[PDB]
Amino acid sequence: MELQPQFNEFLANIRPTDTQKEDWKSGARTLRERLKNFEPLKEIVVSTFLQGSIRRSTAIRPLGDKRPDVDIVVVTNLDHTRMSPTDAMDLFIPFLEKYYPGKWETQGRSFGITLSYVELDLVITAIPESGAEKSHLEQLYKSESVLTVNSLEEQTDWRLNKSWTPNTGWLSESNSAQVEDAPASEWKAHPLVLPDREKNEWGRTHPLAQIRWTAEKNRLCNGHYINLVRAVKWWRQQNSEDLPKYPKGYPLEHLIGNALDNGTTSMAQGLVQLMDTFLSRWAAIYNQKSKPWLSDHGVAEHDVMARLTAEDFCSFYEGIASAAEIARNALASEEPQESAQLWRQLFGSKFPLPG
Ligand code: NA
Repeated sequence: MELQPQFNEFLANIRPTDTQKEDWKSGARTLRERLKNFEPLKEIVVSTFLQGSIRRSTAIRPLGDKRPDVDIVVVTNLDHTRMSPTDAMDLFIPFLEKYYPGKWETQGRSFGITLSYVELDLVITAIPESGAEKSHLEQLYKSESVLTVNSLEEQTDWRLNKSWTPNTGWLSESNSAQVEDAPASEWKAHPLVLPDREKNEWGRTHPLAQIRWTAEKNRLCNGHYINLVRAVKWWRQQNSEDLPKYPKGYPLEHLIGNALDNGTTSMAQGLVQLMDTFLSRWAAIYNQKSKPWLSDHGVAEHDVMARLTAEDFCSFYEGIASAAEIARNALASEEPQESAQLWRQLFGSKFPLPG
């Protein structure tokens, strides 16, 4: 059976709690506000925005001593062609030393700030364009759709468009018309550049395209996509000893989004469909003992699975193959208790029994 109320309760159980949601909101709010008002950086800092699984509403509740994490991307106007990545990153060391002494560390492509209630990542980026194209891109990056403080789940009406404005419950004759994503010719081939200290160069990154694709795929799947990502992450967590360390995080989310068809009608149907499609689509790659290439949504030349090994991918494929038999039999069951017991064999005790 589909057991839609049971899946709703399960999802409520595996989402980040209200306390954790407020914690990441508070942390990001404070960090961005202190960045905004820091005089030594007001010339280079164009804007800031949120990225990460919590921003995309594809994150599950942290377990035990782990804390929620969000990334604050800092869009600057630095010239990446005339400044080394390390210099651009070190421009932000006085800020961290003033506001987060003893709690920040330098990482490969960002800074990591560790608070007791949240973990923050400060991502310094630059705009490669110049002139009118840079002006239009800055118009986009200063819009309310980019600056938003709400997660994807909290704003169904969100689009990647500089004309989009948030809605607080009610609005009528003013503007009840839904805007759409800006045409791809305005952003798709315009990624930001990001310092890489271990490679010592500026690489391309396009978080806005990733967020936009996530939101559109959730709309095309009637809001089931982010919840399916969460459910699969929870399944992986409950069976971590039987699964390889990777894929996890965004590569796992990307695999899920690739496997899932549009038009999903329920969580159970979506799970079975995405698992069957994953198994048939990558059966040849798996038999080759290889791994698939899957391009990043914003940088087509980047492979999301670049760091995944073929061995880990094939181990994960076998894990999905074992989970898919349980999922198919759970969906096919016509008894509520049997169906819920199979769903619980997949997901654990956070999935409830009807009675
Ligand atoms: Na798909």
